[PDB]
Amino acid sequence: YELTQPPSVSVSPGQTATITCSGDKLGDKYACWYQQRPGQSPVLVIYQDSKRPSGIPERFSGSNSGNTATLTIGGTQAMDEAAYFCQAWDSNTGVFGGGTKLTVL
Amino acid sequence: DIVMTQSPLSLPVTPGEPASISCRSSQSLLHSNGYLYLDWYLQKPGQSPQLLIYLGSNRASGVPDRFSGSGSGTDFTLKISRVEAEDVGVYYCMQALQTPGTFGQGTRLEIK
Amino acid sequence: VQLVESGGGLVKPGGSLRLSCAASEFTFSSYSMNWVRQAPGKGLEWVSSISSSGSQIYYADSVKGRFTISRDNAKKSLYLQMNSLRVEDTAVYYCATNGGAHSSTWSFYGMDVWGQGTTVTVSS
Amino acid sequence: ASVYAWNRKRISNCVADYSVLYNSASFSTFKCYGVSPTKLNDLCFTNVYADSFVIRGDEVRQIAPGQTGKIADYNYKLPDDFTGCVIAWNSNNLDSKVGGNYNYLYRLFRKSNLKPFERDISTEIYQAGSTPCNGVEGFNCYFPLQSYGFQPTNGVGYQPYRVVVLSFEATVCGPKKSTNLVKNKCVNFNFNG
Amino acid sequence: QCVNLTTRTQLPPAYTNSFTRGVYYPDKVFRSSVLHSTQDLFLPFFSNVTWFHAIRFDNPVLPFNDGVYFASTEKSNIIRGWIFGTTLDSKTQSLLIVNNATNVVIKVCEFQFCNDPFLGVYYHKNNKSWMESEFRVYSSANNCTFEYVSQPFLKNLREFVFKNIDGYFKIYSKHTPINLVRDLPQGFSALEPLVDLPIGINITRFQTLLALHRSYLTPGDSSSGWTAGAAAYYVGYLQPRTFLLKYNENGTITDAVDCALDPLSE
Amino acid sequence: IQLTQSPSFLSASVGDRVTITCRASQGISSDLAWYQQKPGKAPNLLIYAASTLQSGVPSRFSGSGSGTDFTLTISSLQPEDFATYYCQQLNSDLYTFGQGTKLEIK
Amino acid sequence: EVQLVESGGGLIQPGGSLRLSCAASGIIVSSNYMTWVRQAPGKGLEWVSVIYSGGSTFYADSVKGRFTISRDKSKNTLYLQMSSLRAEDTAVYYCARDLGPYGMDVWGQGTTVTVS
Amino acid sequence: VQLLESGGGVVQPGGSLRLSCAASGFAFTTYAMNWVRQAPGRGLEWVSAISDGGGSAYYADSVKGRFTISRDNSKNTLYLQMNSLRAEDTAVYYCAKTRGRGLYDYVWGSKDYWGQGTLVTVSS
Repeated sequence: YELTQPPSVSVSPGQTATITCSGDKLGDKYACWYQQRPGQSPVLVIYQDSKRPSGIPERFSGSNSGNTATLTIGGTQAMDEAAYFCQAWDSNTGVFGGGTKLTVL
Repeated sequence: DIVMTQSPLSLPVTPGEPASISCRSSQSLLHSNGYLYLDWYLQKPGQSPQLLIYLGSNRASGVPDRFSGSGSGTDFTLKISRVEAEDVGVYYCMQALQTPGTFGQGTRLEIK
Repeated sequence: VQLVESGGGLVKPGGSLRLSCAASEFTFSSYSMNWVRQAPGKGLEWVSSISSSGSQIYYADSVKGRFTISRDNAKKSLYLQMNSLRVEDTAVYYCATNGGAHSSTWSFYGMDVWGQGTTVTVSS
Repeated sequence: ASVYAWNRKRISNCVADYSVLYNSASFSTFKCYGVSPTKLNDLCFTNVYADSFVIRGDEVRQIAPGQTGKIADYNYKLPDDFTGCVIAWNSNNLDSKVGGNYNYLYRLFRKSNLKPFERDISTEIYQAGSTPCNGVEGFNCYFPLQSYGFQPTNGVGYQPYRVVVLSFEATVCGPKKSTNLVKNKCVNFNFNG
Repeated sequence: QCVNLTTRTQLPPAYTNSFTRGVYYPDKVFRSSVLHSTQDLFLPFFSNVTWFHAIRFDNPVLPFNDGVYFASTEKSNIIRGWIFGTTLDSKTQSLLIVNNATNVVIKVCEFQFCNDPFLGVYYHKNNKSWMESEFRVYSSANNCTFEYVSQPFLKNLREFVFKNIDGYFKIYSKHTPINLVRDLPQGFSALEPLVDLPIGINITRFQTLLALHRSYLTPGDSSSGWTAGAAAYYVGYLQPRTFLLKYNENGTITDAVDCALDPLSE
Repeated sequence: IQLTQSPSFLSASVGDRVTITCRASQGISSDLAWYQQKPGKAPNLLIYAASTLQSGVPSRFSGSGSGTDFTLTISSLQPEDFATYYCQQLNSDLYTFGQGTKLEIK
Repeated sequence: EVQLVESGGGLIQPGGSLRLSCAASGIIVSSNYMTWVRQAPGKGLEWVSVIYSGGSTFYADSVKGRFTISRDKSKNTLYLQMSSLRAEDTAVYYCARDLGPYGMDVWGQGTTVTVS
Repeated sequence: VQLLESGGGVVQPGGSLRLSCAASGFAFTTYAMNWVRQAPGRGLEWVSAISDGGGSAYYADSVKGRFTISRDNSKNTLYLQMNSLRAEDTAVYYCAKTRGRGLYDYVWGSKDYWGQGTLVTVSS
């Protein structure tokens, strides 16, 4: 099982970002998303395809349906420039997505 | 990988004379627990090998007393006391430390 | 908990290592551990995982038969036996807790607490 | 199984028919040290342990309360207070192979002696004298486990012997071939006492 | 596992009133229209039973004096089982009763129970009626003898009587759909036993098992979002008393009087 | 058990092929050890398990047989190969020996 | 390297008491099978006794009730209590180490015991 | 002790085969086994090894995934799975037992006893 993420996307600061994650019948599974700022250990920001962990501002919005997992970042700022790994579990196997790099200008 | 080179490639020696075969390891084969994990084999012509020297310096069951091994770390030598007419064939060394098991290229002691 | 790893060093291909990931508190007992390696030029790879009790152990396809994850809740430590270290195993490894007690509840959580990674290098 | 790694089955909360055992007529050995075998099916025991393994004919002697030898002190020990039945029978047609049956093994070189009812599975290089081998098979460094040579040519004392030792301990009782019940007649009965 | 939650909540006990409650068939015997006088361990009428509710759910180890009477309103399957034992540690055998949704699992092991045992519950989005229970009860469970499985025991009031007599663990139960507001109702009902497990261990303490959800996850606490739903359970204690039980024409206990309750009952 | 060697007094010149027989009366099939004893000296293992060469024994000594029959075979005699040769029951309780065969460099 | 040395035998009146000793270098006596083996003059080898690595003892039919085998862990030595000595006890005794399927790999020099 | 290797013959480029090492005269229950190949006049080169009870399935790179090994501990036999055979595996195959039965006597190390070998030819 593989999860497909675009290599990178970029938006201007203050805009809304949209990063996708593709898998076979991926809307039937739970997907987690992580933030890896360069030189940094990643941090969980979205799990269960809809819920938002404690300590994360509400502008980290994620949704899942069909074969695409998507994360939405409204009001993107400077430190949203990070590596974004869509994660999912299938048959007890931790499989990570490609990892979309977000760039803010 | 542990790439091992034998020395020399051929040793045609008349029977009754002594012979030494040397095979040096690229890495250190010493002290997985305190021994030298290099093993010596003879493949006589037309038939399958059996162990001659195990653990660098020691030999298995029933080996002729003329065979002996020596060397530590990377250099190892087999010491035949007296070559005879049954000793003909290729000699192999093997590193017995890491999972990729590599043998030598094969030096025959023959009768010239 | 607060996690610190150790054990990464210079070894040649085929060699043996044994990493670690020590915990600060005893809350370690309630966390199913995961080993995640980060490539020097790419992102992350899931290596293995273990249950809170330690009886539900899984490995990645590329690593079974080589690595051996184990833990000790009374010792608040997590290990990873590292045998047949092989050409592409050079990376930085992360130990990350899941929270789910058993493999059946791993999908309901995510890896939240990561320690400082340990650099592992294999080369001749 | 082999005598070193003998199988042990716990039998509890089920209904036990002891008549099949005592009245089978195929056992070389039937010696009960607790209650007689004919009077074994009315005593409500708790746990019934079934120690099953294969040994030799001379090694059946060692399966007895307080014995010595390879099996008794290095493989399987029967306690002096054993309150059960040792059931042995020849298996020359089942566990013997032409050329030796090496599938069965036995621990010989063990440091000390064995404890009553203890599985000896210490399969590590045994240093006999004082030669450090740090895990190397050699002189004074041999493997404690040793194979068997079960063959049809072997004599009775060297022939394979399947032995199920039945240890006993309010879950399993009987007997009196419970006479079928009758109805509507003023009768004399014995209803579970 | 052993995520602990009894941080500091140390409220004083609350007492409600078990009016005419916890009368089981203390025998093996059919009886016609007859008033039979029984001398057994009963929960006295109009006694104070400690009341536990979500407030969440202190859920402390309670004494198993001679046998307890256990009730629970619990309109969702939140009460799940009990962990009776002597030490609730290793080196002592202990009894664990758990039912998932369709089976009940009974074990007598030398468990390593947590200080706050419970079962986490999760609902997967694929098939919502899944109830993926995860065990947070013990850390180690080894070297044990008895193991029983059957159809599960359990605003759908549920009443249980447990007692441990001569190596036998006896469970009496009655399941009643109730409309009363908060506390135990008034109508007489008789508890009829489910099983009689030949456990044979010593039991001196016990503790209920609760079904908690994960409502929010903070990264490192492990003890953040353990909400306890909404339920309430009561604990009574059986005392050696004499009752007078009215057996129906069909043999069911339709009524009783406690003796030494008041002079008229005497 | 009773072990019988056959025959007791044996003679041959250097280079002869000798076959010393210790005959097992019941049949044990792996439990033989060959004990060579210089006249008035300490015996030594020759072949253990009845077929395998005990370490340090020169390759001119061989053993064969399994079950009820057993033999000692010397491929090429030496002037010092005279001794008294014992067979022993291995894996036993009394460790029964044979009577002893005295090869003679004759 | 592995050497057994024996002492204690000698000319002793019939029915008397005596004891043998067998010091061991290299082998630990306290964890190996040690046997006593007898050789009467003009006769072959014959078994006497064995004491197990765990400490269990064994003697032959011609030996039971007369001899006793004994050990010391401090001196790494093997002993044989010699008693009720008849005329048939005149023999040379060696100490050997029993390994089951492996034969008597090491041996002692032997000590001559005479009864008169 | 006998090491009878069975199977082997002329197989098709990319086809399939399975080889049997029937062993006897020794335990084989606590002994490791090795597979050794020798292309015509090209030297002994390693293939495979197995532990006392299977599970430990150790392979060279050229047999990564493509070869798998198994044993029949009841019947005392060694097996060898083959798929998509190339022309470089045309060789005679030796099954060999490790010396010995303790740990640090590596299951990929000393090879005391060897067999007679069967030729496996890949051609058309």
